Amino acid sequence: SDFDLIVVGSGLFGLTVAERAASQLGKKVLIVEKRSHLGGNAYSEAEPETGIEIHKYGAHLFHTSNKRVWDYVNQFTAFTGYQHRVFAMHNGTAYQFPMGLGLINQFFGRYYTPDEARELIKEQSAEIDSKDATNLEEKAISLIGRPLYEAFIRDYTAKQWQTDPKELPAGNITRLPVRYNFDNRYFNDTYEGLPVDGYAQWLSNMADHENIEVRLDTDWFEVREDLRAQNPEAPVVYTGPLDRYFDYSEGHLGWRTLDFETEVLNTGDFQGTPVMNYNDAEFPYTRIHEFRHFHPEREDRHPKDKTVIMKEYSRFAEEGDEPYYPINTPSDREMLFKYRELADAETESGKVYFGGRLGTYQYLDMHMAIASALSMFDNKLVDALK
Amino acid sequence: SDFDLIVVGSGLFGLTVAERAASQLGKKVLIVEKRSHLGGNAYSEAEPETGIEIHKYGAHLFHTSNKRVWDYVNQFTAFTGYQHRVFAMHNGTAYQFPMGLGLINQFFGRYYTPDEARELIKEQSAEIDSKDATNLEEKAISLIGRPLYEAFIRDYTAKQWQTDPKELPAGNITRLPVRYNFDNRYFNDTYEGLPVDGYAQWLSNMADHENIEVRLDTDWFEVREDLRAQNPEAPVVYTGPLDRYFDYSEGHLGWRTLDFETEVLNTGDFQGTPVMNYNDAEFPYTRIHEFRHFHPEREDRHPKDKTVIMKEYSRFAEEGDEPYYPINTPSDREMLFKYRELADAETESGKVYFGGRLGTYQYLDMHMAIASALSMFDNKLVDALK
Ligand SMILES: Cc1cc2c(cc1C)N(C[C@H](O)[C@H](O)[C@H](O)COP(=O)(O)OP(=O)(O)OC[C@H]1O[C@@H](n3cnc4c(N)ncnc43)[C@H](O)[C@@H]1O)c1[nH]c(=O)[nH]c(=O)c1N2
Ligand SMILES: Cc1cc2c(cc1C)N(C[C@H](O)[C@H](O)[C@H](O)COP(=O)(O)OP(=O)(O)OC[C@H]1O[C@@H](n3cnc4c(N)ncnc43)[C@H](O)[C@@H]1O)c1[nH]c(=O)[nH]c(=O)c1N2
Ligand SMILES: CC(=O)N[C@H]1[C@@H](OP(=O)(O)OP(=O)(O)OC[C@H]2O[C@@H](n3ccc(=O)[nH]c3=O)[C@H](O)[C@@H]2O)O[C@H](CO)[C@@H](O)[C@@H]1O
Ligand SMILES: CC(=O)N[C@H]1[C@@H](OP(=O)(O)OP(=O)(O)OC[C@H]2O[C@@H](n3ccc(=O)[nH]c3=O)[C@H](O)[C@@H]2O)O[C@H](CO)[C@@H](O)[C@@H]1O
Ligand code: NA
Ligand code: NA
Repeated sequence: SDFDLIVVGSGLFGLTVAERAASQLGKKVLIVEKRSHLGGNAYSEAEPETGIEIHKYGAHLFHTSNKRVWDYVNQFTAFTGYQHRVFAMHNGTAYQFPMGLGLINQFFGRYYTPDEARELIKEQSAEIDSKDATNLEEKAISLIGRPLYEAFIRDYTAKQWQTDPKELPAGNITRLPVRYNFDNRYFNDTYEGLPVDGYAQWLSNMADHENIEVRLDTDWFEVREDLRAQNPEAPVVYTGPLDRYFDYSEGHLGWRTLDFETEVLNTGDFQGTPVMNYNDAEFPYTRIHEFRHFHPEREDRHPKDKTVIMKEYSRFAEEGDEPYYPINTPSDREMLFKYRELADAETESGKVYFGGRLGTYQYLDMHMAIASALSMFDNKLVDALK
Repeated sequence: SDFDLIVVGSGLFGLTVAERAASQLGKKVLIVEKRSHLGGNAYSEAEPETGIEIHKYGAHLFHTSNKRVWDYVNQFTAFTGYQHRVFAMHNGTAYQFPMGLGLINQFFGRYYTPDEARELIKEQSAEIDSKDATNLEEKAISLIGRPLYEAFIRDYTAKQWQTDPKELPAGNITRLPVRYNFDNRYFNDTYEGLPVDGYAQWLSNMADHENIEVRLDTDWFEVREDLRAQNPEAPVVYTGPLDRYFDYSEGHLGWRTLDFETEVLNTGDFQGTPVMNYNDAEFPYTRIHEFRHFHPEREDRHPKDKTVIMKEYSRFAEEGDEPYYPINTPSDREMLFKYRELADAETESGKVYFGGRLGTYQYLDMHMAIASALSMFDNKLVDALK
C-alpha cells in the first residue's frame, strides 16, 4: 500500500503516533492536516517585522517530570535552560509570584520568616474552614484569607472565566497556593526548557521521516472516503474535534477561547520579563507576553529597539472561534460520556482511534499529550498494524 | 624515583597540577598538605548534628564561562542545576537583588518599565558626574544616586572593609550595578552548579589516581630538605603563602579575614533562601548563609525541624587568622613586586614554581584558579618534567 496508517491532525498527539509508527514499526504513515502549518496548537512562527519567535495559539512552556517523555522529545530537538518565572501586577506594583515569602513581604509591608508566614496565613484564613466552603471565593478565602484572595485571585479568576467566583465550584482549588520560601520557579517539574530552534523546527523534525507523508490544507471529512478506499484496512488515528466527528449529533461541546492582541512596540524592552499577569479589573486582558524574553540566548538576532508583545483575552467560544480550554459544565460532561461510547463503537467497527486534546475533550500539557500518544501507540496501535 | 613532582598544598591549584601531571605525563606526584583535610579553602564537611553540608572557609558557588575548565571539572564530579540568587535585607524588608526592576519597584514604591527605570537612574545619579569622583561614596552616588547608594551600598561596604567609603578608592566601582529587567540570576556565566556529592567528594576524586600520593598534616617547611634530598631534580609547585616562603624578609602581606559564627537552629527553615545579605549597620554580620538551601535536591536526607545557619563577619587579619581576600594597599602591592622577583629567581635556581591564591597574593575564583593551574601545566611544567 501507499500508506499503512492515517493520522488526522499534526499536533503533538498526531505527530507522536506518526513518528512511532514510522520508526518503530516501519509502516508508511499519511498525516492529514486541516491548517497550512504543521504542528497543531504548539506551532510558532517568526513575527515578520522583528524576526522574534511567537507562539500564535498561546504561550507554550515545556516542562515534565516524566523521564520517558523527556528522553523521547530530545531525539527531535534540544532544549534551552530556560526556567519560567511570572510576576503579578496589582495597584501599579509588580509582585513576585506565585505566593511565597517574596509576595508576602511586598504586600504586607515587611519580611516574614518561613515560620512567621505559616502563622500569618493561619490567621488570615481561619475566617472560613475549608470543609464548609460552597463556592470558589469561599474556598480560596478559606485557604489564604480575604486580603490575598481579593488582591490576587478575585479579578484574575473573574476575567479568565467571565464569572463571579461566588458562582464558581469550590472543587476548583485543591491545594494551598502558597510557598513558605523565596523560590519563585513557576513550575516544580524535573525537566524544563524551550526548543532551541523554536517549536516549528521541532515539530517539523518529528514528521521528517522517509515513511511519513504530510498533506497540509486538507480536511479529513472532505477526503476520508477517497483515502480509506485506497486501503480499507489502514487504521485511522483521529485527533480532531470529538463532537464534529459525529456531526454534533449529541449537542455542541462547550469551550473557552482566547483572543490574542499582538503589537510591535518601538522599544527594545517593554516589561523586562517574559510574562506579566494583570490581576486588576481595570485591565481587559489576563496577561501580557513579551516573546523576546523567552529566548534571551538570541539577543543578538533580535531588534535593538523593537519588541513584540501580545495581550491575552479570555471568553467563551462561538463557532468559528478556536477551542482552547474545555469548560466542563456538568451538562458538558454529560454529552461527553455519550460521545465516548460513540467513539468506542466507531473504533470497533471502523478501526478509527480517538486521541489528543480535541478528540477526547481534555486539556493536555504537551508532555501529557505526548505520553498519551505513546500509551495509545504501545497499548492499542502495535496490535492494530500486524 | 618514588616521586617526580612535589606539590605543596591540596587546593584547586595544587590538585589541578597534580592530576594533570599524573594522568597526562604519567609522572609520580607527591602532594604535601599542612591541614588535616584535602581540598584547600574549597573544602566542605557535614555538620555533625544535622548532616547538612557546609563550606567552612566561606560559601563556594561554582560558575564559569570557560568551556575548557567546565569540561575538565566534569571529569571529577557532576554538578546540579543550582542557580544562585541573593536577597538584600534593609529596614525589615527582603529586597530582590541585585539592583534591577525588582528592587526598584520595592524601594521607590511602584513599578517602573525598563525605559522608565533608565530615566529614574539618570536623574538620581546626575548629582555627580562620574569622571569627577574622588572616593568610593562619590563614585557610587555618581552611578546610582544617593538614595540607592545609602540604602544598599554604604553600610554593607563599610562592614566588609571596616572603613568609611569616603576613605575608599574611586576605582573600586567600574561598571553600572543595575539591570533594567527582572532577571535576578546572581551570576552571568554560561555554566553554573554545585558538585552533586559535595566539594570534599569532588576534590578527593581529583587526587584519586594511582600516581598520586597525599600526605595530610605535613608542613612543607618541616619536610622540604628531607624530601628534595630523595630526588633533587624533582620540581616543586608551591601554593602556600608567598611571603612566608621567604620568611617575611620583605614585610608581611596584608589580608582581610573572615569569622564564621555557625549555629544549629530548631526549625526546618530559617529564611527560605540560601543567602540573605544584611545591608544595615544595626547588624554586625554582612550576611547569613543557610546551607540546606544550597542543595534542595536532598530535602529527604535533611532534618525536618533543624537547620544549620552561619553568619559571616569581616575584618583584618592578625597572624594566626586565615588569609581570605588580598587587601592591596599600594604599600602592599609594593612588597609584592619585590617578592615576585624573589620567586622568579628561586624558580630558576631551585625548580620551585609559585601558583595559586596564596602563592601569588591574588584572589581567584575556583574556575580562575583551575585555569591558572592548567596554564602553568601546559606552559611551564610539561618542559620541566622531560
Ligand atoms: C492557550 C494554551 C496554552 C498552552 C497549551 C494549550 C493551550 C490551549 N499547551 C497545551 C498544548 O497546546 C497541547 O498539549 C497540544 O496542543 C496537544 O496536541 P494535540 O495533538 O492533542 O492537539 P492540537 O490541537 O495541537 O492538534 C490537532 C491538530 O489537528 C488538526 N485538525 C483538526 N481537525 C481536523 C480535521 N478535520 N482534519 C484535519 N486536521 C484537523 C488541527 O488543525 C491541529 O493541527 C501547553 N502545554 C504545556 O505543556 N505547556 C504550555 O505552556 C502550554 N501552553
Ligand atoms: C571567602 C571566600 C569565598 C569563596 C572563595 C574564596 C574565599 C576567600 N572562592 C575561591 C576559592 O576559595 C579559591 O578559588 C581556591 O581556594 C583557590 O585554590 P588554591 O589552590 O589556589 O588555594 P587554597 O587556599 O584553596 O589551597 C592552598 C592549600 O595549601 C595548603 N598549605 C598552605 N601552606 C602550606 C604549607 N606550608 N605546607 C603545606 N600545605 C600548605 C593550605 O592548607 C591549603 O590546603 C570562591 N570561588 C568561586 O569561584 N566561587 C565562590 O563562590 C567562592 N567562594
Ligand atoms: C486551572 C487550569 O486550567 N490551569 C491551567 C493553566 O495554568 P497557568 O499556569 O497558565 O495559569 P492561569 O493563569 O491559567 O491560572 C489558573 C487559575 O489559577 C488562578 N490564578 C492564576 C494566576 C494568577 O495570577 N491568579 C490566580 O488567581 C485562577 O483561578 C486561574 O483560573 O494553563 C496551564 C498551561 O496552559 C495548564 O497546565 C493548567 O492546567
Ligand atoms: C570586590 C570583590 O572582591 N568581590 C568578590 C566577592 O563578590 P560577592 O558576590 O561575594 O559579593 P560581596 O558581598 O563581597 O560584594 C562585593 C562588593 O560589592 C558591594 N556590594 C555587594 C553586595 C551588597 O549587598 N552591597 C554592596 O554594596 C560592596 O562594595 C562589596 O564590597 O566575592 C566573590 C566570591 O568570593 C568574588 O568573585 C568577587 O571578586
Ligand atoms: Na481556613
Ligand atoms: Na552621574
